[PDB]
Amino acid sequence: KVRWPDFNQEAYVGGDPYARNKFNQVESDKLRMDRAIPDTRHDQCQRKQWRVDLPATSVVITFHNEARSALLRTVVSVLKKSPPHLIKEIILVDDYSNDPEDGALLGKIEKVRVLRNDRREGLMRSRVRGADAAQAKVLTFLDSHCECNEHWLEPLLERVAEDRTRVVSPIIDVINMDNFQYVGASADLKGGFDWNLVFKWDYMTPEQRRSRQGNPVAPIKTPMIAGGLFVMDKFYFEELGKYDMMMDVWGGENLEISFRVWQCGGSLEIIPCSRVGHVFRKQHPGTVFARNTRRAAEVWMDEYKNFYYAAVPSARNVPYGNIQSRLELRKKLSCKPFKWYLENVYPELRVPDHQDIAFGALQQGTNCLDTLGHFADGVVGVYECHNAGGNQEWALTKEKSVKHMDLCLTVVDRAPGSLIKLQGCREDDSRQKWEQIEGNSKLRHVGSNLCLDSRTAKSGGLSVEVCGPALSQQWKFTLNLQ
Amino acid sequence: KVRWPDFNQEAYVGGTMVRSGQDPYARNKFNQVESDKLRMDRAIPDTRHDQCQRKQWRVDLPATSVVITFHNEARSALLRTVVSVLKKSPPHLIKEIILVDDYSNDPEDGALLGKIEKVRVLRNDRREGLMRSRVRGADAAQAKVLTFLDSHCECNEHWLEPLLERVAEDRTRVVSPIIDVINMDNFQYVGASADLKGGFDWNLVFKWDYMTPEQRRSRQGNPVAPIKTPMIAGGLFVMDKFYFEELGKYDMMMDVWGGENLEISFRVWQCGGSLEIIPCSRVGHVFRKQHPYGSGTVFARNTRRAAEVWMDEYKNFYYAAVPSARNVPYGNIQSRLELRKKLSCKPFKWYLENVYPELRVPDHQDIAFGALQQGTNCLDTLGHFADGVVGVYECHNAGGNQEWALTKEKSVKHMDLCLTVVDRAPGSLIKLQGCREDDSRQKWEQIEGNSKLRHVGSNLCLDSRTAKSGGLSVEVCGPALSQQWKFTLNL
Amino acid sequence: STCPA
Amino acid sequence: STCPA
Ligand SMILES: O=c1ccn([C@@H]2O[C@H](COP(=O)(O)OP(=O)(O)O)[C@@H](O)[C@H]2O)c(=O)[nH]1
Ligand SMILES: O=c1ccn([C@@H]2O[C@H](COP(=O)(O)OP(=O)(O)O)[C@@H](O)[C@H]2O)c(=O)[nH]1
Ligand SMILES: CC(=O)N[C@@H]1[C@@H](O)[C@@H](O)[C@@H](CO)S[C@@H]1O
Ligand SMILES: CC(=O)N[C@@H]1[C@@H](O)[C@@H](O)[C@@H](CO)S[C@@H]1O
Ligand SMILES: [Mn+2]
Ligand SMILES: [Mn+2]
Repeated sequence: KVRWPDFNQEAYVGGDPYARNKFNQVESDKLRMDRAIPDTRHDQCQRKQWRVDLPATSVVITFHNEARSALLRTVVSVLKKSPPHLIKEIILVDDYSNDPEDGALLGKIEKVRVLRNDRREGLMRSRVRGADAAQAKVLTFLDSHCECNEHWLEPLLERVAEDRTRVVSPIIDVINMDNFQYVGASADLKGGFDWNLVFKWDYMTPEQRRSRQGNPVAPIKTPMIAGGLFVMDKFYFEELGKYDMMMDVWGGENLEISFRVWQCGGSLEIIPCSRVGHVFRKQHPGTVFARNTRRAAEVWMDEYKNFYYAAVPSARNVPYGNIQSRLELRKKLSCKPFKWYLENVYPELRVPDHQDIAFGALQQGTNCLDTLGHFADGVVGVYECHNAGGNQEWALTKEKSVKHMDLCLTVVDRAPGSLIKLQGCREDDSRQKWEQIEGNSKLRHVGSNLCLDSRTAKSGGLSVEVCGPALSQQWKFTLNLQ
Repeated sequence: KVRWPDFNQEAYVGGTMVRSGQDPYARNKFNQVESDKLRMDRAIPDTRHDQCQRKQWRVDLPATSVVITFHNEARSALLRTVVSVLKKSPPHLIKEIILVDDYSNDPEDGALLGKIEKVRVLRNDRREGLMRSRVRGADAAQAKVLTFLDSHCECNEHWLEPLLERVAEDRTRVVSPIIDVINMDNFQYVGASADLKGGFDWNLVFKWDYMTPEQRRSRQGNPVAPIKTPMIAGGLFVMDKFYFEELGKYDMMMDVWGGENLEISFRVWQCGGSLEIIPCSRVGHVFRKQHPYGSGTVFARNTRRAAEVWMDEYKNFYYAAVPSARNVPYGNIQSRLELRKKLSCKPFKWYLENVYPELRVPDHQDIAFGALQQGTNCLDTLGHFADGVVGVYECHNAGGNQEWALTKEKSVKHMDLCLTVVDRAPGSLIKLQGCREDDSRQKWEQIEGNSKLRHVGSNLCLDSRTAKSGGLSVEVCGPALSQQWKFTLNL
Repeated sequence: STCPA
Repeated sequence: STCPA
């Protein structure tokens, strides 16, 4: 069979609004299957004509107990907003949903092919199954709660058509989880991560931004892809080793593939003229977490994997499994080392020195150790921690020193209650020497009964105080090399 | 004439000590008692990078004429500066030390020092100030290379050679050491950060910028390399004497305290020269909070003179930041303009693009710019993005997530994001959204003498009272303080 | 879960 | 005053 507009949505959708999906189902269900949405594209994209000899794509959509209205809406958005000749097929992978009808019913729809899993396989395995079944030259992956925008597909396909090693993404617009409003996202963003290997959005550097001012809708190199939503050459996908097949249910997906692509001679792009709405939510409907992440880290990251473990030590304990093929795969492909990746692809990622004992932020509750924008001979303080690590960026060195940039925490005066000072690091300065104590929860001034203390913060700044059971003496680095 | 170690410091300093139980900070705005306790050649920590320390410095270098200018300086500090130069510098490189006494109450202060090897004392018979005094001293200078220092400095190990090395290779290079910190209270010699560049904001006030991580990283290879700086601190630099003269010395009409560092920095860069900080070069300097010797006028005057001559149109951005300055008379700038012509200097636009690109420059059509201030608080994205709420955060002039613009399209933008009136109901949270010119919900107007932000086509005002309860809101316009907003630059 | 752009 | 490094 049936044309999408002849499809009976009222009937299909017919069988606490946040309970089942962790988004507002009532609000979603009110919505027309082909509801209108704002054109969130740069003006320059609007004014643009496209090839036609573009390769068609096989759209792969994977799902597990998805809201019918949302699922349908994703599918119709694809159909309605994409030139038909470019849509070979839509492959629905039902990942062991309670109710098989959810997907089965959608099978009536033009170009829609539904694949059911007879047991829970997860997002990664499911995608592969779908990809495998795919007839087109080009693979497109989407989430099951997405909304495609105006001329979303062409700019994506254009790219991988020119160069098949390009792995490309649209700008992911925001669909509000509560009211289902379609909101235009920032185009000034790159993909990224911290050493805990948790995905995050980086802003572009002003340097970068400025250098684009010439062409603002140009592709954007990204060290990491969000993961849900991308476009990839089918053969290339297969060649590069599909997905890691032993990963399970929950995430880590974006992670592994992003490394692999870059390291093994490919590239990752965000494409601003390409706009796709996505329902972002706060929670899932925790160890696989660590598992999968581990599998990625162990295979790709080389020595730098340690920095991950440093950020997340509990993860050392989590068994991950057999990574033999994946290692062989890397060998076979003649992939670059992680060091290369960091240097060339993700240089803005702040990387500890190899000898550093500890690193990152110096946390005291929700508060962080902060330079207060002070420099040399300057006092030091606390500030609510913000993970933007700037004046909150610290290191515990092999020289036993607590350094920010080339500045060092300096015990100017041994008298308890005495304010410490920021001073140019000297290796031969004893006053600058610090040791971790009490299970890496405190900072003791080496050769003394003196402890780094925040009680004086409001009265002048961080002080040196006699070591004791006080909470103001509690300090924890975010990364520990222990 | 006497060798520096034979000089009787006790006798020299002793005349002028702090007495009774009087205030040691009074005369100098630094702790005189603590300064006077100090030996004339006191030991100080080697604050240099390890790499500098493991380095044989050439000595086949042009000698320098050290120019030191002073006005009612503390004897101990002055002597100490001079001996530091003599003791820490290879003699053959030290042609002379030129002491310019800028009409000090007591002429003996300087005159007495005249006994010392290579020390020449020049005494102004009226107060001329720092700029004019320097020129006098420079003029009197016999060496090929000029070195300028403050009168309360302490030279460090092998401080001079790296500086000279540079200007010897290339005479258009104007170079500085890293300026270590000498504590004004206890006189402790403190090693400064090497990760700093000179800089400024549109108010043309000097400030220390951190290097970009980009820059930092790219140096990892050689960490003690010269550092290009768009601006010099000013007190302490080294310059080719001929070049100094050629480029137009100093602006001779400037007064007491400027300002001068501003002008020279622009002039050097724009007119084909370069400005460097040199990490292997370390010189201690007594930083203080206040001057011992109108201040806001003289500063504004000189600053103006610089801006008017060098900055071209961009001068306006200065006046935008500091409107009171439009009123300050500066004087005749004819020669300086001619000078610029004659030298075939580049325009300010070039300077900004090539030398100081990290200086955040408003769009030519922006209505207002910079930070959005509410008392000591600033408008802040909280690191939020699109569909994100917005808030307040104590102002920090690091302008990042506090960087805002009021556009010609009547929009309040940060990056490519815009303050968006999602919901007209009073108490309603505003949202960060991708800027669209067509979008009426994104339209804002300044009111009540540029002290508020009214949502165009409404009785609604940007309001911070809800900051602690979810974020900045849109509230019905009224005489509340939470509705007070001021951009740092207005045009 | 992935965090909104 | 000049500001401290
Ligand atoms: O076992 C599973 C778990 C999830 N999913 C699907 O994989 C996609 C990934 O998005 P998800 O909502 O799980 O994560 P988020 O977008 O919050 O990062 C969704 O379409 C899910 O319906 C799946 O196919 N199998
Ligand atoms: O009318 C004056 C005022 C100051 N000075 C001298 O010039 C320098 C001015 O810089 P100052 O240390 O007074 O200010 P700061 O270094 O804090 O900017 C010092 O060496 C003073 O001794 C001078 O020669 N004539
Ligand atoms: C003066 C002041 O408010 N200082 C703050 C710092 O201490 C850090 O939190 C900075 C973030 O990188 S931000 C801000 O500059
Ligand atoms: C979470 C948070 O408040 N973050 C802060 C921001 O809101 C800005 O003040 C940044 C300065 O560029 S610094 C810091 O990241
Ligand atoms: Mn999703
Ligand atoms: Mn000074």
